[PDB]
Amino acid sequence: GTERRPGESGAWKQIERQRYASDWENDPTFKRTPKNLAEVLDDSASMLLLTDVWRGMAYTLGAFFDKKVTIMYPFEKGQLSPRFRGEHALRRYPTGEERCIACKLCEAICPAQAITIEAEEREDGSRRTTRYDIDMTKCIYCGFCQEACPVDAIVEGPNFEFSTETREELLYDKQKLLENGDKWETEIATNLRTESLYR
Amino acid sequence: AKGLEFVVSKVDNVVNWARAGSIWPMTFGLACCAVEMMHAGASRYDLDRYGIIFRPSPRQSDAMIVAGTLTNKMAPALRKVYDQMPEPKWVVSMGSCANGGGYYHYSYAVVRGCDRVVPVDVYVPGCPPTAEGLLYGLLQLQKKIYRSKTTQIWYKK
Amino acid sequence: SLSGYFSRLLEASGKKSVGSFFASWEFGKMLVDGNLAHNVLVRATGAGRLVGTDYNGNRYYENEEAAYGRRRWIVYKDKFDYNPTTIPPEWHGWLNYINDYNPTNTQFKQPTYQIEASMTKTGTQTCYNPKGSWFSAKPRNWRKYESWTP
Amino acid sequence: MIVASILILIVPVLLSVAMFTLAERTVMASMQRRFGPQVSGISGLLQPFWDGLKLGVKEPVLPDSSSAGAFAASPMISFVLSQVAWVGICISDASFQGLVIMAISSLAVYGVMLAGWASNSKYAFLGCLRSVALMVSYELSLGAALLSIGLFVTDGTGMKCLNFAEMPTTPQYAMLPLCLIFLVCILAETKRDPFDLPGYNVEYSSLGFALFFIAEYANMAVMSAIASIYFLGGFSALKITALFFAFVWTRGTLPRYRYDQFMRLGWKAFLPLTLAFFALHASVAI
Amino acid sequence: GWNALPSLVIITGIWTAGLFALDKVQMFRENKPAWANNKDGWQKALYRRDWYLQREEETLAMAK
Amino acid sequence: AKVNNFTLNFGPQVLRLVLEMQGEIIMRADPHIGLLHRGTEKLLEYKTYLQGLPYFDRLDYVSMMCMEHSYVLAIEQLLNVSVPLRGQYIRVLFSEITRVLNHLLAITCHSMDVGALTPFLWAFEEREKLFEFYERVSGARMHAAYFRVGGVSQDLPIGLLRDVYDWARQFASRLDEMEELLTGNRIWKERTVDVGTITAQMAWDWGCSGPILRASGIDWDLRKTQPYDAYGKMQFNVPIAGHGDCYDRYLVRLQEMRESLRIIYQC
Amino acid sequence: RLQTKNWSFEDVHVDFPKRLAKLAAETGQVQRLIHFSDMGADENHKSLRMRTKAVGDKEVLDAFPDATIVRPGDIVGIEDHFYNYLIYQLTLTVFAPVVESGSNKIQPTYVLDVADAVAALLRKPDTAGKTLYLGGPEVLTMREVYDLLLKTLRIYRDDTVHLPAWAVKAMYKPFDSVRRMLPGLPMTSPLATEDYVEEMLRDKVVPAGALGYADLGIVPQKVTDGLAIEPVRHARVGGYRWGDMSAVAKDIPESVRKYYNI
Amino acid sequence: YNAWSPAQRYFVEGDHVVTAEASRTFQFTGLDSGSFYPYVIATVIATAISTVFIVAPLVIAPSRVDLDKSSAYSVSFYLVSIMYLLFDIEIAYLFPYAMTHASLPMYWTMNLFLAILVAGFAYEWGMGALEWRE
Ligand SMILES: COC1=C(OC)C(=O)C(C/C=C(\C)CC/C=C(\C)CC/C=C(\C)CC/C=C(\C)CCC=C(C)C)=C(C)C1=O
Ligand code: SF4
Ligand code: SF4
Ligand code: SF4
Repeated sequence: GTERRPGESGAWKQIERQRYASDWENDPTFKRTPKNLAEVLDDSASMLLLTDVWRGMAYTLGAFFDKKVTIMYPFEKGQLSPRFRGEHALRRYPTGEERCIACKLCEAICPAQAITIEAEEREDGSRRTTRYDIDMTKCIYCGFCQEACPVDAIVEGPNFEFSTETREELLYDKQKLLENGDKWETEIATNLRTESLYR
Repeated sequence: AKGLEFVVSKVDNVVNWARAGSIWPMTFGLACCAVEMMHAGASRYDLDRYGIIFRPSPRQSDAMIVAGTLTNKMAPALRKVYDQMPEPKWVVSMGSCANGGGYYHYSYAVVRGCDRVVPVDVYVPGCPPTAEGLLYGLLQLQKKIYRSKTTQIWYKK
Repeated sequence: SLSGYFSRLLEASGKKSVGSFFASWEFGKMLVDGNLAHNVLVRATGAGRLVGTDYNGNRYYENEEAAYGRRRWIVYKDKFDYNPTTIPPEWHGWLNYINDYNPTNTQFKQPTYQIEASMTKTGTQTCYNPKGSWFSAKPRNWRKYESWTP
Repeated sequence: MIVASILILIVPVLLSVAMFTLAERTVMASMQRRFGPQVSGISGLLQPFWDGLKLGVKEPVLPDSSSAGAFAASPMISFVLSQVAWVGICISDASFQGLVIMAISSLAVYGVMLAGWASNSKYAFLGCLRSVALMVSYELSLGAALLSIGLFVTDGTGMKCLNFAEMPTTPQYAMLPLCLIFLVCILAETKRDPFDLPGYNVEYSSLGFALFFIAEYANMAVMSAIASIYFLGGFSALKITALFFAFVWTRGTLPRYRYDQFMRLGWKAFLPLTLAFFALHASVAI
Repeated sequence: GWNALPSLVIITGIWTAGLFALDKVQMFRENKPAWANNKDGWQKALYRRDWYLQREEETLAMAK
Repeated sequence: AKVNNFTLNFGPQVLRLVLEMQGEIIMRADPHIGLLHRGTEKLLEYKTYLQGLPYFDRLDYVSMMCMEHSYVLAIEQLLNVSVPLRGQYIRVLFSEITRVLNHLLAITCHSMDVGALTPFLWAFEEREKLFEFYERVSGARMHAAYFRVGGVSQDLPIGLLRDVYDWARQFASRLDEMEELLTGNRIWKERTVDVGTITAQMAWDWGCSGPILRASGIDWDLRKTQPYDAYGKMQFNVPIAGHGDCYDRYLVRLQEMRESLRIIYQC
Repeated sequence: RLQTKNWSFEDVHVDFPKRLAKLAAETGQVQRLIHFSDMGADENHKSLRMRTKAVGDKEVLDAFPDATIVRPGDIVGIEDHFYNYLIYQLTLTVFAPVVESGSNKIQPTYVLDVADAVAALLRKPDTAGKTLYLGGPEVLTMREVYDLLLKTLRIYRDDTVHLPAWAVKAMYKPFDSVRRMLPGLPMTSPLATEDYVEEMLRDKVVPAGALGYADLGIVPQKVTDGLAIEPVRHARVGGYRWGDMSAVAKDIPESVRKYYNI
Repeated sequence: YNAWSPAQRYFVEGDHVVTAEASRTFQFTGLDSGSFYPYVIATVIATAISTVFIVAPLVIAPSRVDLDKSSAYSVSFYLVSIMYLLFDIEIAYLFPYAMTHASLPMYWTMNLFLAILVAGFAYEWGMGALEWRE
């Protein structure tokens, strides 16, 4: 219970105040003085012989005999959604041509300035990138680049397990991002078949 | 010669099994990433299941997890606490802020990566990384500890 | 039935007999790795059914009477160096509870450029490196102009 | 034969200390709806051994501003006193065995105070005095409890003693409140919850630290055996496990006191209660 | 939980086996299952007399 | 006598404190801050309004969408933008989910600092459930960037309200089993009762707000006095205590979790 | 510094520098080869390591003709092998042997000055093919070094004893005939060998007319006092510490004295 | 210890008793009742074990020299220590009482002893000396 007692007061000014004045008897949140013998025995069985520790002990012993919420990683996984923002990746058309057309919108929206793009025209006249870098140690994983892209070229895929031993392994260039897309293409397409109803 | 080299290789196997299965890290809960590290220690992921005990003092610490951004005001304190850990020790950089400055990379007050102050063994990416991603990074650090061969190197000196 | 337990143990471990199972190095690592020990000996031998197998050899199981978020699990074929980066993307969303699709009930569209999933190469010298790195076949000087050579 | 008996005693003490610290982790985990150590060996059964071997190949930090001898001597003194107290439990026939173990446990204060004097930390000096004050304050209630216990311990020839083999083999139902006070005094001596506010081994690494924790868990086992002898009708394996489970159970479910709070508890509650119970039992024993 | 059962069983088994072995060793040393009893001055006098008379019986046996 | 103060340095490891004591009694406390000052106010001048929005998730990173809310409302007022009804309801619902997450962490971290370890481990699994609710609508467990100028970023996926109702159906039981370990326990009371008392005049003079202000007997809730989005339609109570205690703040925070559950059910 | 059953002095000081100089000259793009040897290196030295070092210097200058040979004295630093073993000899031992009168002269130098010397060599093209001797601005004897360490450590009991060289070699002989057939043991001093005794019977200074720090434009730092002696001041009895700090705190402001509790 | 006189050996003559005593096994039921000798051997053995624990990481562990690794990371105690001293002396006095089968005048003498104890203790309680506010 939330009731107070003279003596259980954590400080000194209130401890000095409760033992020299009866101002605590006016306050309604205090427990009143016992009036007869049975109330004195109830108060003493509260203070001595504990019984407030025992309720918490009974609860924790019930929890000892209860079910557990631990998953056995990496044999068992957690739960995520198709909107999950993981490792960045670059995508292709089903023919095998890149979707990206070097519009530089994802580079403009990036609040971390984690994208660096250079481009010129390809030998068949197409508008394609020559450099597409993502500093993964500068990235904030917001997904704004995914929102800004008008051709669904850059995505954040469903991969979260990509920790490395050197920091140079986390400065992605264009070739590695295309390799990530070629790895994760079927899962990305399955996710985007649901998330295109909302976006 | 063949027998003693076999014994020395098994001494490395047992020592690496002990050191990877008894990592006691030190918490630098600087920022956002500390909450995901708390979630890693909680009942769902249970870092204590893998032998990980968080320790308050650097003298009993086997590893350092930098979980959050490092400022210019905090860098000498982090360096001093790193220097007080005994060998062998490892450093795990967690999240974009500790990895490379992250979202505060162009600020007047932030160290662009904890690499610039301490050497780092395993980098975990994200802002924040999930607790499960931090488990992946710690299992990778265990894999790095497994490939060490200390008594074999000492035997051939 | 203990015969059911041993049949489940042999189909999960991939061995041919209990003598071949207990005399293997996989059982030797299961004496020193308890995570693998629990996964093979308790979870894979319990209530549940086999769903499918990927091209890396990992087996996938499910149990609908379990708690939520503990219904699905994997038995890795690599017993000594098991890693979640060997799970193909057509099993990744099933095992991470993102969708309810796997190859046993869904025909995925396979692009002609698809690279199969394999274990990570970090920590070795065959990892990814940028083009200006020392470990590249030919390091780049990224100058944006041409110098005059007499 | 004495050296052989002592080594055959020493082996299960250290094996039991390793298994106690594992069982504390796992029972504390099960109360919190998780698992605890399972990966490190099958069912996690190698985790204390890999902790010990990890600390074995760990670098010993010897600070070059302290006195090296007292710094080395403090965990050695703690460990030696724990082992000697176990020998007094099992390889003695003395008349005042409980007084012997009380004298040994009164010596255990020195490791804390030598660690406080040796290491040049500002708050190690601050916390060692608090921990010593707590142990010193609850030793008196332990002594008065021993006075109440010894009023009824008589051997066959009629001599009153504190010999453990002469203690009765039935639980002492007449001394239930004194048993509860004894258990909370054990909790206070081992600096466990709810008295874990003071730490003193902040500068120790590797096997000096390991010696500190082996001494702490062995002292907990000593006090558990003493309580089972005095109140539970004998020393047994089941009683050791049950009392350890009770201590971990209390550590799972309770918060800790402030320094002045447990000082007021030990000097205004436990000491007058044990002395009043001694006077009542002396009145009964006439 | 089920994970806490093996360590708690092992503590009991360790203490049971260790106490059994220590009991057998000290029983071999003392040859009577009351060596740990309290002894006063009369009982100490009786044991010391018994030891010396046993030595005397051994000395007198190697003379016939 | 002429007793000088004994001073103490309290933790580089991100609060630094310089105390002064006259024995066992503190006479002064001076917090030294700026160990996490990353200059986000300067960096926001170099961003567009959409670019600078994810800075706000990283201010109070226990309560993210509530930090987003005020920045979005400030932009919307100057733009003279109206938010549609469903977006206002979604904003209120996720603001209350955010408040539940923050209060779970605050109470259990407080009780762990005092010494009780189990309520932390009990409450963080509920925190994991609410993180799954964040991730299913934004793809991020913490830094959602969900609230935007004029509404929210995406619609609610089909099947979210079903699961939020299934969590809210058992959350009161979780809060109940949380209070069995702390509320009627004498050690927690002896640590918290009459510690750090704040009166109303000191609360307003020192710019206080939130559950501190309600534990000193002040009826002031911004969701009832200056309402925003659809908070004026919501029916809930303001909890009031009158000692200004740590214990009273703990009770007010638990009741505020109950009231947030009530608003969640109404939404 | 010590021989092992897997590695001898010729393998490290002779064979590897020769093959390194050959493979360096094979590439064609290596413009500079900086090889490090010792100040006391001499082909007519009784100590084996000095002799193998001088032989390898000759092989390096033969195979790579523009390689620079650098010969510094004793190098002081936080992780050095000069003051650290001397402090481990003054403490942690019952007695510290000193070879003869301890009147052999040395010229110790600071590690940061050697690091600056490498960059100054890489700047100056004339230093290719030369040999440089790196020594500090003070010439000291071993007795003076021991006295400086005993004064700096604040030890009030001289535990050193001066011994004839045959007695020191007789002490170090049992742990030198067993140095092979052993993989190398931790905490073995490099001063517990006969080669150190032979080095102590000779001067190790900069020769007259040699190229030194001054030809590189470097004024070397003092080794006996200043920043170089600060690490050994941390190992004194009790601790480094400031002092009473009250004579100068007289006109210090208000919050500072209370902050330091003065 | 070995007996040095015929009276100490119960007047048993010969040389077999002298050698048999000097080479005897320790026995609590022979010549070594209540002996406290295993307490010394336990101290020696445990000191050996803890010394081996101290010395071993100086051989088989890595080590690096650093100047920062070798650096640092009320009157109520007087009350407690002196009060504990006096109360421990009083409990030591009370222990010979509890080890006797005491008669009634012994009981009343002991209660006078305890009364003087608790009167001084209650005076220090009433003057507010067991309130550890400072
Ligand atoms: C929350 O509480 C806890 C802590 O915080 C207070 C801890 O710190 C630790 C971690 C610390 C540990 C385990 C150190 C103390 C125990 C040790 C060193 C184990 C002692 C075991 C021994 C001596 C037997 C092992 C040796 C053998 C078998 C010999 C091997 C020999 C050969 C193979 C030849 C734990 C587990 C813990 O729960
Ligand atoms: S997710 Fe955010 S930080 Fe990463 S590239 Fe896209 S906009 Fe930049
Ligand atoms: S990835 Fe998309 S937004 Fe970025 S440059 Fe290419 S087409 Fe434009
Ligand atoms: S990386 Fe992101 S989540 Fe982690 S501390 Fe920095 S801003 Fe917070």
